[PDB]
Amino acid sequence: AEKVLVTGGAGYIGSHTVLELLEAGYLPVVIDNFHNAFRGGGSLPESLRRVQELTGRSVEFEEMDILDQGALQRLFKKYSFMAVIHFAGLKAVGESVQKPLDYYRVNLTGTIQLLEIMKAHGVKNLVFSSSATVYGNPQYLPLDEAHPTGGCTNPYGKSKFFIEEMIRDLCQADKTWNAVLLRYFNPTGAHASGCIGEDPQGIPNNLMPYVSQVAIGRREALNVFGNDYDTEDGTGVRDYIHVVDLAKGHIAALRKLKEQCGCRIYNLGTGTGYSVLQMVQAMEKASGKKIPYKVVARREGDVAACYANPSLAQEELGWTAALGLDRMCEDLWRWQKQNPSGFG
Ligand SMILES: NC(=O)c1ccc[n+]([C@@H]2O[C@H](COP(=O)([O-])OP(=O)(O)OC[C@H]3O[C@@H](n4cnc5c(N)ncnc54)[C@H](O)[C@@H]3O)[C@@H](O)[C@H]2O)c1
Ligand SMILES: Cc1cc(NC(=O)NCCC(=O)Nc2ccncc2)no1
Repeated sequence: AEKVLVTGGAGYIGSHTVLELLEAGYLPVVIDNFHNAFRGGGSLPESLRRVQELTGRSVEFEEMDILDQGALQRLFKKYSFMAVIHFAGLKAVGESVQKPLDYYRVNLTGTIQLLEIMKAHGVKNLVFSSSATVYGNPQYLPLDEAHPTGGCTNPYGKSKFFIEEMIRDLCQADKTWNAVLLRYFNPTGAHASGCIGEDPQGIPNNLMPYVSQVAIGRREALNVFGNDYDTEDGTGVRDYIHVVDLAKGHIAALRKLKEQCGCRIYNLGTGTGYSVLQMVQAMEKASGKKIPYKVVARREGDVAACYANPSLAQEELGWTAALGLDRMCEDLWRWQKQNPSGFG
């Protein structure tokens, strides 16, 4: 019985991916330090306790920090892993500008320690959950895997790019390593049960949490940062992927490892961007509520449009996103109605 290690598996994308692993016939072991996840009333995170109910299957779980070398060494002795899916990290773009050293420590030192322990136990199969912010500001659209990387505008994006480079160098040095790097933008929606979803976040990377709070009556109006961009309706165009489609993409990457693929890089996305006004309109339709907005000045450094081309993932992973904007909103709204303050 070889297992799949999911780091950061209590969090938003991780919990959905643990569910998809169980549905695809894998045996998951999760590690998390609860930096940004909710504890349940027993040993499991609440997200994972609910995953067990949804699937009828067990999730093994260890509370630990990826920065703890001794804890990681013990973990790889206790369990026999075939692969690792790596989500443990800090990910709030706005926070990374204020506290860059925390981002570099957790993301870079954590990942380096993970890679070293993997090597030491002969586990040379990795899915790395990257960010399409590694492309920097678009030079052409949609962004494909040939687009320049490294022009990054904030410490979070830099940390993701640096990790990618370290993995590419590892794979150059040892051709027996297989690693899939997945680049995407903004996860939204929730499992269709409504029982798991994104918990309330301190510093969101996208507008949908704010929109969801306006719709339930906890904020007055969405601030729209600029309506004079070179876009169809003047508001910013951004890339949103349903978290369930994203989680399935991570399973497709895991399967690709078995082909002895070496180092591969794929974008995940729907292939179409959505404006601020489109997102507002879709949530109004899903929720049946009015969502007031106020146009304010642009945020310094924002671009008109940014979205990814997912064509390579279709060709080489056999993967497409099936769930569109209306479904993202419907599934988000269901999670909010059933869990207005998240797991708490
Ligand atoms: N949410 C996004 O906007 C987005 C976009 C692109 C990529 N990502 C990537 O996805 C991953 C997770 O995203 P998410 O949105 O599910 O966030 P999340 O915060 O919900 O999940 C990350 C999990 O990692 C845990 N964690 C953090 N530091 C840890 C540490 N030192 N040791 C152990 N566990 C630790 C947190 O407690 C949390 O449960 C990260 O790799 C992130 O860079 C996120
Ligand atoms: C590309 C883009 C995004 C965007 N708007 C957005 O993300 N808004 C969410 C945050 C927000 O409204 N904050 C806020 C509101 C009121 N008082 C204080 C803070 N506009 O363009």
